[PDB]
Amino acid sequence: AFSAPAAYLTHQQKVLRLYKRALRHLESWCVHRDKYRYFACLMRARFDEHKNEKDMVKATQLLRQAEEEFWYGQHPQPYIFPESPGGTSYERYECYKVPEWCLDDWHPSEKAMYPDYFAKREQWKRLRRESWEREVKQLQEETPPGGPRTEALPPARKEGDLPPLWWHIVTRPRERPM
Amino acid sequence: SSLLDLIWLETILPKTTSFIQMKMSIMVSNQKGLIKLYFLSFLITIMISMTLFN
Amino acid sequence: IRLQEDPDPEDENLYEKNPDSHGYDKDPIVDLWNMRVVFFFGFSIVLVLGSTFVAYLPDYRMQEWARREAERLVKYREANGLPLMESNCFDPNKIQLPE
Amino acid sequence: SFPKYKPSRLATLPATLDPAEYDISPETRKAQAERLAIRSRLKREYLLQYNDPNRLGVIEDPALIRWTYARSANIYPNFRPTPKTSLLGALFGIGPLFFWYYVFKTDRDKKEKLIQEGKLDQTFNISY
Amino acid sequence: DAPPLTLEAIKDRVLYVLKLYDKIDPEKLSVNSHFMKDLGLDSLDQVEIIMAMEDEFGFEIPDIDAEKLMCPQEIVDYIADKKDVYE
Amino acid sequence: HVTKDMFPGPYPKTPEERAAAAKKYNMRVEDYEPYPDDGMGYGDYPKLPDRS
Amino acid sequence: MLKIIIPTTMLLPMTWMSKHNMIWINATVHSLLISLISLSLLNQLGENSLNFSLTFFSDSLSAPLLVLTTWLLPLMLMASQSHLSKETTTRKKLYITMLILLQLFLIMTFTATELILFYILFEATLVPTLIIITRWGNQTERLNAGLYFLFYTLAGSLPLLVALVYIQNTTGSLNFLIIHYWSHPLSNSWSNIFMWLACIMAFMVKMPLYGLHLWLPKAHVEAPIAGSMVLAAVLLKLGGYGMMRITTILNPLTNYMAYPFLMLSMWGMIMTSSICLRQTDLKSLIAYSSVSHMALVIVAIMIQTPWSFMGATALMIAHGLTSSMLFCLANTNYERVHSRTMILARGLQTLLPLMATWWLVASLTNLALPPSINLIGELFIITASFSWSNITIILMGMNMMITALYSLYMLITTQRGKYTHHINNIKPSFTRENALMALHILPLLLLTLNPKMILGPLY
Amino acid sequence: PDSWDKDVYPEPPRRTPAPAPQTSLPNPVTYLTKIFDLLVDRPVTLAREFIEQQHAKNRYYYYHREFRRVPDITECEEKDILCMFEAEMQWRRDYKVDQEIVNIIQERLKACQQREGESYRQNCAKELEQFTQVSKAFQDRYSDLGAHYSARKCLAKQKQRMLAERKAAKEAAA
Amino acid sequence: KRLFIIKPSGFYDRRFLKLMRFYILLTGIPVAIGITLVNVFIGEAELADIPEGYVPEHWEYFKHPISRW
Ligand SMILES: CCCCCCCCCCCCCCCCCC(=O)OC[C@H](COP(=O)([O-])OCC(O)COP(=O)([O-])OC[C@@H](COC(=O)CCCCCCCCCCCCCCCCC)OC(=O)CCCCCCCCCCCCCCCCC)OC(=O)CCCCCCCCCCCCCCCCC
Ligand SMILES: *P(=O)(O)OCC(C)(C)[C@H](O)C(=O)NCCC(=O)NCCSC(=O)CCCCCCCCCCCCC
Repeated sequence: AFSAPAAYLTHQQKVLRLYKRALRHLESWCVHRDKYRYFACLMRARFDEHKNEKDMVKATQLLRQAEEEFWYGQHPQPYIFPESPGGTSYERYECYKVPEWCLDDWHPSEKAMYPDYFAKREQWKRLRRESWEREVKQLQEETPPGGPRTEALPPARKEGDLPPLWWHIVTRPRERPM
Repeated sequence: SSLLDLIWLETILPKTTSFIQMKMSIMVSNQKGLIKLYFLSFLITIMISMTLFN
Repeated sequence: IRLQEDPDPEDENLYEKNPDSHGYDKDPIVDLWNMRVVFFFGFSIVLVLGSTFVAYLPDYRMQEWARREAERLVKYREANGLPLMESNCFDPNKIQLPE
Repeated sequence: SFPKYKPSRLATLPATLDPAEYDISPETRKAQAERLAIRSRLKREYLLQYNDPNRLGVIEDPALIRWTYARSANIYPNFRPTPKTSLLGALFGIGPLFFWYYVFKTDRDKKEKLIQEGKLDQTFNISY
Repeated sequence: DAPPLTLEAIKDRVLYVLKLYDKIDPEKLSVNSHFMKDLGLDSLDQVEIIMAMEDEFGFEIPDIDAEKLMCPQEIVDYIADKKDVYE
Repeated sequence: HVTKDMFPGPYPKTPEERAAAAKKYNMRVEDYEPYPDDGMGYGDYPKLPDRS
Repeated sequence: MLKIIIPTTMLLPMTWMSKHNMIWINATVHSLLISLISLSLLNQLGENSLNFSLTFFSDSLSAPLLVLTTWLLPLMLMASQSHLSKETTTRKKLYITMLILLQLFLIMTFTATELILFYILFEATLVPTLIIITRWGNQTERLNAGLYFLFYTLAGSLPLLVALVYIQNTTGSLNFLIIHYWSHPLSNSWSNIFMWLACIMAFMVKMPLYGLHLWLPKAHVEAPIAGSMVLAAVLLKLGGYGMMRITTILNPLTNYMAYPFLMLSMWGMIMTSSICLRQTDLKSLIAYSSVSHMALVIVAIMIQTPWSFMGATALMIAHGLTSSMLFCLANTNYERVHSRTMILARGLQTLLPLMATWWLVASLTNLALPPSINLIGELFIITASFSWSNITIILMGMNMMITALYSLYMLITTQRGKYTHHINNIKPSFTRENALMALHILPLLLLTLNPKMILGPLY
Repeated sequence: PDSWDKDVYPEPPRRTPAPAPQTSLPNPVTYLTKIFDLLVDRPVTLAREFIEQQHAKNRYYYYHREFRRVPDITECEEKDILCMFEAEMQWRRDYKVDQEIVNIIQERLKACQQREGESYRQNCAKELEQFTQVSKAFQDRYSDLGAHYSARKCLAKQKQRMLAERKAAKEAAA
Repeated sequence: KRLFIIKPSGFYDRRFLKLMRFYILLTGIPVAIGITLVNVFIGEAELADIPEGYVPEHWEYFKHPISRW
């Protein structure tokens, strides 16, 4: 989520993702902890058996066969963490997330109900306004002439600068806002 | 939405009528302003009125 | 450019000048009085008074009159053994059928 | 071996089972790089507009505008009367009408015949 | 409902799990020990460590981000940032 | 801010038109593919994979 | 009726003589007073109508429509004052004048006692609506929408004029009372078939009937908010009122000539609900919902039973109120984000709670939710259609299911979900907008409380 | 009660069995009934007595409007608008009265079914016959007139029914 | 530790609800009081036969005092 994706997944990344998915589905099948440990050790034994192979064509064929075997043998109802996309508690608090631009439309009386918070909010707003020009200058200086080849962003190269395009990342609503 | 409302109900009643009216308007107004031509037209009209009306 | 055209103006926010604005007018006094007259007349007068007026409109549809007439007719007819509802609306004596 | 999985339109083929996912030409890698570059350029433009502090309002989306325009206002200029469109329009527009007409006409004819022959149970039918 | 997490608590829990890992020597394990450069693990071991941390803290770490966590301090920072822990 | 040149148009019949359409929709020329010209009104709008 | 007609003709000079900043206040106050005065027409007799004079009369069918029009004028004033802040004083006064002229023509149309005066007035309602649309519309398609609306209505209604003058020459009078008492059966001949076609087709185009309705999406989408409110709330009810008036002299030919229109209405109700299921524009969704409800009203009038007329009247009133409220809500959303795309703005429930409540209430009334007058009318029409035939229940059930589907789809898409991140110009809802929604919704619930006032003469 | 007429709205005499307890246990229903009478019945009765005393000080009356009979559509000449208007109004009033008669009979039927309870199929056969006869007559009168019903349409329907009956009688006698 | 809760402005919605309640109750309460007083003191009429030779009015043909008025 926080990391910019690459153009493709390498063979190592593909096999590692397959390994993790197979272990998760095996844990779904093997409910008990000792049984899961036994069969996870067996699965890692298989992976270590095929770990050393110089023929990339044969390695790719083995990966394809392993993927087909996993798809046949997957759990129809695998365990999903509650906050994971398939989970039962996914996106439950998205209705409680309110942004700071919505915060600044308050009535003067509502603002006066929280005197100390809004002084620091004004300080943050001034800090944001005093850095945008330097951020855009840095962004346009370091980009290739053709255009951005990836979604990764540069850090602050100077002592007094902030990383470009930081406002919404920094001020995103909390995971349990209300 | 697409096949009926936006295409065929448009084609039948409102679009065909507009197309026919535009074609007839072009045909009627496409005149070169030649007195010889429309006076020959007057002569044909006179002959038709004399013969076909009794 | 093909014209000497004004740029598209920025959207104007009523809450910026008048934080306690009712959204009727830019002028605070006219805005407040527009809110007051709309609320008073519409809600109070129209809703409450028209609703009670319609509630207590006189029974000109003759619903209760029809019920009382029906009660009298039912009492008279079932007291004398006559059918409760006559099978004919009009009199066959006064109706003349063709030959 | 294991039974194969047959993809359908409502149950698509998973990426890990796609045969083309394991046969990567060098041109496929540069195509993926170009796709990533396009996505990165669009993301950069959107993020600049999004994080601009002086911006108030909606970041207009040309893709969304194109989609809405193509869905409604761009259909008729690109429509041509073909045999396929003519048959489909005639069917989907007229066939249901005559079908329902036949159904309702037959039902009402049967009901009227029963009424005329006087063997339809209409007792207590006061409201109509 | 649940008591809030803290940076010290997260660090203690991740070091607890790592010391319970058999392939890692508890004595030479520090918060800055690299899993592959100076602990001698590999990709599968790192995947298993990430899965153990997920089971410990009850939330899933996506594969795109999990591959880059090569340090207990990096794991602590990732968990704190995702859970919005600042103290 | 969108110009008249950024709107969907007729079905592209030449490689120059197809390249222009692909550029318009922020797509690669190789990845751009219109609906078949059956007179259903799709035009030059790209045909994307039927996934969700 | 002069006690209501003259105050409108006095609204005109008051608006044109008022100050530059008092036009809205004066117009709203006096429109509300006129509505309160017009509330007195609901006291009707059970035997016959209220015959004020030789020219105007009021009936149990005319009274609710007049009250609806008089109540609708101030709401249009509020919405117009919302969207015309930067207009010049003369143009604001012209807009108010157009609205007042439309209201005056509608009142006279509903109270007219002759078919020819009714025709003249209901054709006179075209000019203010056309001017409003083609002058204060926002997008380019307003000109095309105005042309479509005008020519559909006129091509429908000119044969009605010819048939009306022919009927007057044949029978001696176009007075509604006389044509009701002196009615004679319409024999099955080609001439009678074409006279029936002229009258019914004029009012069907006004309804609109399925297949003759494209002008409705074109106009309602491209009209300003006041035009959208008046077009759906009242101007669609002229066709129903006319059909309920003229069907006295069209019997027994209506028994044989109603089949194509019934089939069109039912199938087009299904089709327009399905179209609502896949609309990328909110105003278009509301417009097609209006088309479906009016198709149901057409079915009721065509089956022509005492239970169908009451349902038709109740459904007309309920649909007017509901469609007006929905258009107002969509207009507030549009003024927030300056676009009509449905998926552009989301999370409006977590950004604007009271507006989410108004949306929920409006969508609940849009679908037939008991004991609302919407459900009362729909249920009466369904019962009458069931007595007519036993597959109409299948069609009505399909329509109800799809109606609930698209109403809740609109509600969920607009209000629920997560807010759009880049839309940060959504200011809190105004007291004016909240009052507009409240004044839209409260009369509907009060009419639910007292339902005999909108069930028409057949009650 | 004297608010309505016992002949128009009959109720069979009420036979309530006497209580015959067979146990020494106290009756919670009796105790709660006594509590309800003490706490609610007496206050509401006192309030109603006060209200009715207030009413008796300003006693005024309202009357039942009486309509005389007028010549009907059978006597009205063709296209005589005044006589047709009078006859149509009288016919509409009679139609309303007949609707209310049917309503009264339906109320009788519902009340009898509820009162008899588990033995309604046998003890309500008397009110079912009256409802059947009234519904038959009402249907023969105003069964299929339509939305634009009128005294002329009802008269035409009656003429058609009379002609059909005459034809059937002639065929039977032949 | 208490954390600030970011919420949309509810002041305007509360103000509208308060104003609507105040203006509905401004005339609703007097109307309810008047109806209650009328019903308690000026009760409904009692049905009676028309005296011979007497011609009543329509309001005398109606029952409730407010409807008669
Ligand atoms: C902002 C968001 C919300 C917006 C909402 C939308 C906007 C709304 C705008 C306004 C719309 C207004 C529409 C028009 C309304 C006009 C009024 C109307 O139609 O009145 C009709 C009618 C009034 O009767 P009427 O036709 O005028 O006269 C007939 C009789 O002659 C009368 O009988 P009577 O003469 O024998 O005596 C009755 C008399 C006197 O009654 C008594 O004396 C009763 C005494 C009871 C206790 C007695 C025992 C306890 C005694 C304790 C002490 C004992 C010792 C001392 C005794 C005294 C000293 C010796 O009381 C009355 O007359 C008062 C009735 C109520 C008047 C309501 C006026 C409403 C005006 C419209 C505006 C409203 C705005 C809202 C604010 C309202 C104010 C807060 O009925 C009612 O008002 C409703 C009464 C309901 C009673 C309970 C019924 C059963 C409830 C349960 C059913 C099953 C469960 C259902 C669910 C739960 C319930 C929902
Ligand atoms: P680190 O960088 O050390 O990772 C080492 C890797 C794997 C990257 C190697 O360097 C490498 O690439 N080696 C050669 C390629 C290779 O390993 N090919 C074979 C790998 S797939 C395979 O052999 C194992 C699959 C067997 C198990 C499949 C699981 C399917 C069953 C799941 C069922 C679901 C419920 C149990």
